[PDB]
Amino acid sequence: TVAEPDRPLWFPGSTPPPWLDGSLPGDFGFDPLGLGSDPESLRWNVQAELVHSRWAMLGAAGIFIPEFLTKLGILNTPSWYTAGEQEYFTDTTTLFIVELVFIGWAEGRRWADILNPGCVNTDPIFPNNKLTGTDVGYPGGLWFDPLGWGSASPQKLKELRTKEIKNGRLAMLAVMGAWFQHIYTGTGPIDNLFAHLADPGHATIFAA
Amino acid sequence: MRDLKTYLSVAPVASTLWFAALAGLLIEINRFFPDALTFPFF
Amino acid sequence: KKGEWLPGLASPGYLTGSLPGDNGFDPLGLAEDPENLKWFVQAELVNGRWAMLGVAGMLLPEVFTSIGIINVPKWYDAGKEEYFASSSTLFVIEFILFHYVEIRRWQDIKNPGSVNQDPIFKQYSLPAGEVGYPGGIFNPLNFAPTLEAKEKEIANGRLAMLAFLGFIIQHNVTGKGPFDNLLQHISDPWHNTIVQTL
Amino acid sequence: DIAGLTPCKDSKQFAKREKQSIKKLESSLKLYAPDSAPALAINATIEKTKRRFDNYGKQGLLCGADGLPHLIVSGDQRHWGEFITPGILFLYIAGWIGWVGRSYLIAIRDDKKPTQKEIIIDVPLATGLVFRGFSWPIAAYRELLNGELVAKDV
Ligand code: CLA
Ligand code: CLA
Ligand code: CLA
Ligand SMILES: CC(/C=C/C=C(C)/C=C/[C@@]12O[C@]1(C)C[C@@H](O)CC2(C)C)=C\C=C\C=C(C)\C=C\C=C(C)\C=C\[C@@]12O[C@]1(C)C[C@@H](O)CC2(C)C
Ligand SMILES: CC(/C=C/C=C(C)/C=C/[C@@]12O[C@]1(C)C[C@@H](O)CC2(C)C)=C\C=C\C=C(C)\C=C\C=C(C)\C=C\[C@@]12O[C@]1(C)C[C@@H](O)CC2(C)C
Ligand SMILES: CC1=C[C@H](O)CC(C)(C)[C@H]1/C=C/C(C)=C/C=C/C(C)=C/C=C/C=C(C)/C=C/C=C(C)/C=C/C1=C(C)C[C@H](O)CC1(C)C
Repeated sequence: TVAEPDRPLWFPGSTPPPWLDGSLPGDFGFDPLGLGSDPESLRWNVQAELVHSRWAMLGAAGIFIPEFLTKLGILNTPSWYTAGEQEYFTDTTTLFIVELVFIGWAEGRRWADILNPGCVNTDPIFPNNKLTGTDVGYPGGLWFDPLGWGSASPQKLKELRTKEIKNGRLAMLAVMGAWFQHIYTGTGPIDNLFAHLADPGHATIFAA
Repeated sequence: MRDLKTYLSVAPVASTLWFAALAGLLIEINRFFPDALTFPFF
Repeated sequence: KKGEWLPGLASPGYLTGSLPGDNGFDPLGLAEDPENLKWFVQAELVNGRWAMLGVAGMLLPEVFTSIGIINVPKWYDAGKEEYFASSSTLFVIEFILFHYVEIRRWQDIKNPGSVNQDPIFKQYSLPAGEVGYPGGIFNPLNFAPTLEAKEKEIANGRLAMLAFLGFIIQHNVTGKGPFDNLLQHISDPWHNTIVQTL
Repeated sequence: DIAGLTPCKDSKQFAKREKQSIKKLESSLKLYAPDSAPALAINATIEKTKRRFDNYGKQGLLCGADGLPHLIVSGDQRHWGEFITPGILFLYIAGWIGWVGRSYLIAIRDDKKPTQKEIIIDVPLATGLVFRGFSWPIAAYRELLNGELVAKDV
C-alpha cells in the first residue's frame, strides 16, 4: 500500500472514506453506500470487482467486435442477444452441464486461494509447475503470464493494474448497456451507434 | 455493512427470509407437481 | 501430506492419517467421536468388499456374455431365472449361514481377538491380527498386509461402491445393464448422455 | 376391495364427478371472446382438472360411494404411497430440522453471552451446521448408542 493522500477523487473537494486509502489499483474513493468498510469484505469485493471486470471485458469483446465485423460484411455471426438458442451440434443442456464441471473446477481452485492465499498454487498431477503470482486475483504463472509482461518491480505493475480495472469498469458498463439497448430497442449495438451518429440530435433514447 | 449483516440476521428478519424462501420452494414444487395426494414414483 | 480431498481446506482433527485411505474427507462430522470412527472404518471395509464382489459379479459376466463366451441373464433379471432349488429355500440357507458368520465378525469387532479360535477344533486358531483385516486362513497366498496394500483395497472399494450406485441408478432410469449403457454411449457420445436420457 | 371400496378408474361416481366438474368450468369459458385472456385461463384450468382426474385414476386410488379417493393407512403394501412413504419422507425432513436445531443449540451453549447468539443468529455457524441434517439418522443412532443423545444427570 502506497497511501496516496491526494489522489484524484471521483467527487473533487470531498474527503474519501477511511477504509479507502488508495491501497487498491484504480482507487478514486467511490463508496457512498459504504459497502466495503470491513477489511475482509473489502478484500472479497476487490476479488469480485476484478473477476467481474475480466469476465465483462471478455464479453464486451465477444459482443461488440463480432457484430461490428458482421455489420460490415466479413462473416455472419447472428445477433448476440438471440445467439443463445441458434442450435449447435448438441443441445444447450449437455454443453452447459459439461462446461459447468469444467468451469466449476477452476472456480473451486479460485475459491481455495481467495480464502487461503497461496495454498493451491501448484499442480495435483505434476507438482513442479507452480503458478507464479503472489497476490490474490493476480495469479501469474506460465499459463496466465506466458509473456511475463508485468512481473517487473511494483511500480509499472501498479499503474498496469489500474489500467486493467479501468478498462474493466468500462466493459461492465458496456455489456450492461448492450443488454439494455437490445431490450429497449430491437436492434443491434452497432446499429444503434450508426443511427445515433447519423442523427445525434434526434436518434437517442428519447426516441420512443 | 458489518452492522447491516448483523441486523439482517436478527431473529424476525432471519425468520421472514427463511420462511419466504421456504414458501417460494413449496409454491414452485406444487406448481410443477400439482394435485398430489400420494407418492407415485416408488 | 496425508492427501487432501479439497486442496485449500485443512483436515479434521479426529482424522490423523493413521487409518489407510485417510484423505481428510469427513465434511459432515460423522466421526468426530473415536468409537464412532472405529465402528465406521469397519463399516466402510465390509461395505466396500461386498461392493467389490457385487459389481464384479454384476459387470464382468455382462461383458463375458456380450462378447459371446457365456450366456448369463442381466443382473436385474437373474433372480427370476429358476434354479435347482426354490428361491425361498436359498434365502433361508443364506440367512442361517450369514447369521453365524456375521455374528462371529461382530463378536470380534466388539472385543478383538475373542473369537480368533475355531470353536469345533480347539487347535487351528487365527494369528492375532487386527480388526478388519483377519489374516491366517483368510489369507492363503499369505500376501503382505502392507499399509500401501491396505490403501489400494480402500481406494478400489470406494470406486466399487460408486460403481454400484451407478449401476442401480443407471438401470432404474435407463432400463438396461451397465455394459450396454457404456457401448451405447461410446457409440455416439455427444448424443448419448444423461441429458438425452432425461 | 379393501373396506368395500372400488378402483376409481372403474368406479362410476368418480367419473360422474369428473364430468360434472369439467362441465361447470366450460360454462365459465362461455359469454366471453373464444380466445381471450380470461377464456385462455379457464381453458388452462380445465386441462389441469382433466390431468388431476386422470392422474388419480392412474395412481390406483380407492373411491367410496361419493366417488372421493379414500386413503388406506393400515400398512397394506398396495397403498404405501398414500401414507407410509410420505411418512418416512416427513420423518426424515423433521429429523433434519430438529437435529440441525439441536446441533446449533449445543454449539452456542459455551459462550458467556449465549442468549446473544439466539436473538441474533450466527449465520456462518448455522450454514456450517445445516448440512449435518443430511446424515442426521446415522448421527442420532450413533449418539443414542453412545449414550450422549439423552442428557444424564437429569
Ligand atoms: C393399529 C394396528 C396395526 C398396526 C400397528 C399395524 C402395523 C403394520 N401393518 Mg397392518 N393392518 C391392520 C392394523 C395394524 N397394522 C389391520 C386392522 C389390518 C386389516 C385391514 C391391517 C392390514 C395390513 C396389511 C395388508 C399389511 C399391513 C402391514 C403393516 C406393517 C406396515 C409397515 C411396515 O412394514 O413396517 C415399517 C416399514 C418400513 C419401510 C420401515 C422403515 C421405518 C424406519 C425404520 C423408521 C424411521 C425412523 C427414522 C426416519 C430413522 C430412525 C431414527 C432413530 C434410529 C433415532 C406395519 C408394521 C403391511 C405389512 O405386512 O408389512 C410388511 C401389509 O402388508 N397391515
Ligand atoms: C459503456 C459506455 C457506453 C457507451 C460508449 C454508450 C454509447 C451509446 N449508447 Mg449506451 N448504455 C450504456 C453505456 C454506454 N453507451 C449503459 C451502461 C447502459 C445501461 C443504462 C446504456 C443504455 C443505453 C440505451 C437504452 C441506449 C443507449 C444508446 C447509446 C447510443 C446513443 C446514446 C444515447 O442516446 O443514449 C444514452 C445512454 C446512456 C445515458 C447510458 C450511458 C451511461 C453510462 C454510465 C455510460 C457513460 C459513458 C462513459 C462515462 C464515457 C464513455 C467512455 C468513452 C467510450 C467515451 C450510443 C452510441 C441509445 C441508442 O441506442 O442510440 C440510438 C439507447 O437507446 N445506451
Ligand atoms: C431445536 C428445535 C427443537 C427441537 C429439536 C424440538 C424437539 C422436541 N420438541 Mg419442541 N419446540 C421448539 C423447538 C424444538 N423442539 C420451539 C421453537 C418451540 C416453541 C413453539 C417448541 C415447543 C414445543 C412444545 C410445546 C412441545 C415440544 C415438544 C418436543 C419434543 C417432541 C416433538 C414435538 O412434538 O415437537 C413439537 C414442535 C413444535 C411444537 C414446533 C417446532 C418449532 C420449529 C419447527 C423448530 C425450530 C427450529 C429452529 C428455529 C431452527 C434453528 C436452526 C438454526 C440453523 C438456525 C421434541 C424432543 C413436545 C414435548 O414436550 O414432547 C414430549 C411439546 O409438547 N416443543
Ligand atoms: C460480467 C458482465 C458480463 C459478462 C458477459 C459475458 C461474459 C457474455 C458473453 C457472451 O457469450 C455471451 C453470453 C453471448 C455471446 O454470443 C457473446 C458474448 C458476449 C461473448 C457484466 C457485468 C456488469 C456489471 C455491472 C455493470 C456492475 C455495476 C456495479 C456498480 C455500478 C456499482 C457501483 C457501486 O458499488 C460501488 C462500486 C460502491 C457503492 O458504494 C456504490 C455503488 C454505486 C453501488
Ligand atoms: C454393497 C453394494 C452392492 C452390492 C451388490 C451386490 C452384492 C450385487 C449382487 C448381484 O450382482 C450379483 C453379484 C449377481 C446379480 O445377478 C445379482 C445381484 C444381486 C445384483 C453397494 C454399496 C454401495 C454404497 C454406496 C454407493 C455408498 C455411498 C456413500 C457415500 C456416497 C458417502 C459419502 C460421504 O460419506 C462420506 C464419504 C463422508 C461424509 O461426511 C459425507 C458423505 C457424502 C455422506
Ligand atoms: C457501449 C458501446 C455502444 C456503442 O454503440 C458501440 C460500442 C462502441 C461498441 C460501445 C462501446 C464499447 C466499449 C467502450 C468497449 C470497450 C471494451 C474494452 C475496454 C475492451 C478491453 C479489452 C481488453 C482486453 C481484451 C485485454 C486482453 C488482455 C489479454 C488477452 C492479455 C493476455 C496475456 C496475458 C494475460 C499474459 C501474457 O503474459 C500476455 C498475454 C498472453 C497477451
